[PDB]
Amino acid sequence: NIMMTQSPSSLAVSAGEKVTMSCKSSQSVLYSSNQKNYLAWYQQKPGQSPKLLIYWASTRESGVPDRFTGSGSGTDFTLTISSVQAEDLAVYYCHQHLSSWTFGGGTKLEIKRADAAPTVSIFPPSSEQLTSGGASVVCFLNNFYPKDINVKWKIDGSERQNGVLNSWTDQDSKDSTYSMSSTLTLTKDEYERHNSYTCEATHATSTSPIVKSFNRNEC
Amino acid sequence: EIQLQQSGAELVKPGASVKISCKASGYSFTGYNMNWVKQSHGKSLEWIGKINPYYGSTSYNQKFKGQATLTVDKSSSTAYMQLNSLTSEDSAVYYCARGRLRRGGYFDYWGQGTTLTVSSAKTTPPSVYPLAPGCGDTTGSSVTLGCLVKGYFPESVTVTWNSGSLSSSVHTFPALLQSGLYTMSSSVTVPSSTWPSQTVTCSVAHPASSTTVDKKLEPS
Repeated sequence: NIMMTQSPSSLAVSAGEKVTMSCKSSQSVLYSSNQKNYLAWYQQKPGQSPKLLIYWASTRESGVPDRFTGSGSGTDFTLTISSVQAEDLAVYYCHQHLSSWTFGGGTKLEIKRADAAPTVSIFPPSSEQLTSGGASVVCFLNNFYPKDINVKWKIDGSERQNGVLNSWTDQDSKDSTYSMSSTLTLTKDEYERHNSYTCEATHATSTSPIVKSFNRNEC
Repeated sequence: EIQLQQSGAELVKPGASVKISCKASGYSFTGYNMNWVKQSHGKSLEWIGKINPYYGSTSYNQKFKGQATLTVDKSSSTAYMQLNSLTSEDSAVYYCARGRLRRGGYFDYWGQGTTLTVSSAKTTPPSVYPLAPGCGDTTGSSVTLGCLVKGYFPESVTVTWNSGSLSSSVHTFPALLQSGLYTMSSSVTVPSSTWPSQTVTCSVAHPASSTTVDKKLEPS
């Protein structure tokens, strides 16, 4: 058939940088009879369906910002974003429609920005959950950068990473930050035999964490 | 404005069939091909097949030819994709997409997607826990509250915050699967001058289990 290969698989740049991503087809997608390249580009933002950006290799779809330019011919194609904006984080796919319909594997565009400390919030298990024999301790780390933050749980001053469920949001399309939730799963018995519970957040870069704590014995 | 409105998320068992709909509006339904596309979690897009609504003529990716059936109803301008003999590898998001036949057939408008889960795991309602700060805590100019939504299946769920006339910042944390059950959480941040004075409620709808739970956040 016709296979589409995209590169790079992912890249990160700061707002204001130019990016060129590539798409190669295993056969020519230039239709002999009208000399059009049957090559399209799609943008797929978090939680959304793909959206058409470019068709016939180089024609911008109505409504699409001028910073997106498609180029190339035959087997060799590129999509350029002249100056990346925060809202451009997405997976970008190329597509051919000359011989059946196939898609590339995608290029994931992430945004770089200045480091940002998380706003950290810790929550004791609710009495509702406790009466039921479970104890989930939740910590939110909101609006931080970069993505790869470390979360550590300390119980009575000593670490436990056993039983921790971590979930990151997709990057924010406006301020380029991430947020994550960290849930410490304990049995009620485990919870009731310790008192101090601490969630610590540290950039891999430093040794200055943000900590939030509570005591079970208090309230 | 063109809209392609797909049916809601489905959970079906291995070996069973499913029929997903795509209702078209804002253009000549009969004028344009309707395509279907699979996206597995991981994210490669694969074309499944297409139908020409005027004739009812179809064309399929040979990888899907045997299990997929495309039809239309031109009384409701709706396209359908039926998939039969389902397996877990068929769990994916499915899209309908309009094709531009006379420009070579690229896709120009997409539906919102329909999530298909193929599994023998049982439909299970969520437990909902409100997350309020402890009595030992303090807050600055803002306060963050949360909702933990635990132990439900299948994935389709909506967590809605009502903070009344307050403006808020919400974060929704993607669900994680454990033992065939999902757990997710959501946070809401409002000014500290406004909570607990004003009511903040987490509303959780899980259609599959006919569950709608509302939990008001109360000071500890």
